[PDB]
Amino acid sequence: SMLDDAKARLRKYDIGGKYSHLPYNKYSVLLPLVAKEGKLHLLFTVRSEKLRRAPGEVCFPGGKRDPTDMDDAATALREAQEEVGLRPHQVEVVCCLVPCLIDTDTLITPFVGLIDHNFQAQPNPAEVKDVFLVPLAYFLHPQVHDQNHIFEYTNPEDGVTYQIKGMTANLAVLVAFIILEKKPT
Ligand SMILES: *CC(=O)NC1(c2ccc3c(c2)OCCO3)CCCC1
Repeated sequence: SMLDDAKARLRKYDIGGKYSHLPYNKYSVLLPLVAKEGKLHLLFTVRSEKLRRAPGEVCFPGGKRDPTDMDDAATALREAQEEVGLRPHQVEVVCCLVPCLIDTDTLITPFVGLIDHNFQAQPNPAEVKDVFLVPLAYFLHPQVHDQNHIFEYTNPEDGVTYQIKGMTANLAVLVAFIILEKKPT
């Protein structure tokens, strides 16, 4: 199946807990895969302007680990629930991808999760100004604009254009390569 295939691909890139104990300022993000109209999509947020970290940016759901979190995956899930209403039972965490080192003292750990088809986003306006989907295939042939490289994605449902950049754009490309490379049509 499309989903069994995607999960099988993703598991080959799982680093698991290999980097999880290192003494960093720790953040997790959830890369949420959603199947619609027979294709995979990634779910993104636009962060509220009110935030301290990345205000107004296109980001995956996520945030800073807190003492309650059993592990780095729990961080991702807690933060996704708080931001977009995603409950734990609505997500299957498939793997942990390469972590992203920033600012010399920070480690961001990305988790890919498959999202239940009955999930409907409920954007929390204190955290998120918008929640949107991009087809995963877009990241193989993106519309690039140079400021460094920025992707522009125009939702054909409404004509709205989103700018995706930095680590968020880099992860979206990685996931697209992992899942979509070398497939029969
Ligand atoms: C867009 C994005 O990834 N936002 C998050 C983020 C985490 C950590 C840092 C930054 C953004 O910005 C600068 C360095 O630290 C928000 C919370 C999870 C990811």
